[PDB]
Amino acid sequence: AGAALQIPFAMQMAYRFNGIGVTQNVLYENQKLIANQFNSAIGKIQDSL
Amino acid sequence: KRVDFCGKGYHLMSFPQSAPHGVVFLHVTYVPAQEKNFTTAPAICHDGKAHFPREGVFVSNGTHWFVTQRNFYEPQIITTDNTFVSGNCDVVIGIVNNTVYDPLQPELD
Ligand SMILES: *[C@@H]1O[C@H](CO)[C@@H](O[C@@H]2O[C@H](CO)[C@@H](O)[C@H](O)[C@H]2NC(C)=O)[C@H](O)[C@H]1NC(C)=O
Ligand SMILES: *[C@@H]1O[C@H](CO)[C@@H](O[C@@H]2O[C@H](CO)[C@@H](O)[C@H](O)[C@H]2NC(C)=O)[C@H](O)[C@H]1NC(C)=O
Ligand SMILES: *[C@@H]1O[C@H](CO)[C@@H](O[C@@H]2O[C@H](CO)[C@@H](O)[C@H](O)[C@H]2NC(C)=O)[C@H](O)[C@H]1NC(C)=O
Ligand SMILES: *[C@@H]1O[C@H](CO)[C@@H](O[C@@H]2O[C@H](CO)[C@@H](O)[C@H](O)[C@H]2NC(C)=O)[C@H](O)[C@H]1NC(C)=O
Ligand SMILES: *[C@@H]1O[C@H](CO)[C@@H](O[C@@H]2O[C@H](CO)[C@@H](O)[C@H](O)[C@H]2NC(C)=O)[C@H](O)[C@H]1NC(C)=O
Repeated sequence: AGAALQIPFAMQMAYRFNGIGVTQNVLYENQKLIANQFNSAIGKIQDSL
Repeated sequence: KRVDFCGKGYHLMSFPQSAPHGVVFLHVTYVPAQEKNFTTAPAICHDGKAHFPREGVFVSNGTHWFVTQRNFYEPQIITTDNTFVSGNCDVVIGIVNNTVYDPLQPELD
């Protein structure tokens, strides 16, 4: 919607969780679990393909 | 609310006009500009507790910390009503020390 604006990834995940009703407090205290789950899911989908 | 359905950017209005065999829309859009650089932080540690912003983001101009909304720069002093506490800060990554003012204590004096 205009010019690109820099933003850290964690503060973008916080916004994206806040958008769907889950408060941003959940993300900043469960970051490693989310990262591990995402990596495992991407590995599984790569292997499935 | 869907992005880029009608107009490039945030949507405000629309006006229909006729044509010989069709319709013409004059969308009205809002676009930000004249950006700046700033240093952020995800949470504030004070008195052993962690304060998070309600709807906004923490910023700092180098020597002081404010809270501002996402789409427009309007600094405000951090208080205990626009920030909410959640647990103790020992696991969050990116914590920075600071002080949070409250109105009740100076008010009572
Ligand atoms: C929520 O679910 C996740 C994943 O199902 C749980 O994390 C697992 O915890 C077990 C036990 O400590 C570990 O062996 C696994 O390696 C963990 N998985 C991952 C991806 O880290 C988590 O404990 C669950 N939380 C609650 C409160 O039930
Ligand atoms: C915020 O700071 C960054 C880095 O100091 C700026 O990025 C540079 O912008 C200049 C503009 O002429 C480019 O020539 C450089 O190549 C940029 N750096 C890099 C690493 O690509 C950025 O422009 C600043 N923000 C604003 C709004 O000016
Ligand atoms: C960051 O912003 C603060 C808040 O305005 C600045 O502190 C004030 O700066 C003005 C001058 O611009 C002084 O007249 C005031 O006395 C300062 N203090 C207060 C409480 O208003 C600060 O100088 C800014 N720092 C930088 C590096 O820009
Ligand atoms: C942002 O990135 C910088 C550099 O990648 C991090 O700074 C490093 O922090 C570690 C410990 O967290 C230190 O051991 C390094 O010496 C630091 N390096 C530099 C160049 O400062 C910083 O911690 C990162 N911040 C967040 C919130 O992740
Ligand atoms: C924020 O403040 C805390 C406590 O005031 C600091 O934690 C102590 O820092 C000193 C010096 O760096 C250490 O000797 C202590 O062991 C630390 N822990 C305690 C319980 O006192 C902390 O370093 C400050 N800065 C940040 C980024 O958290």
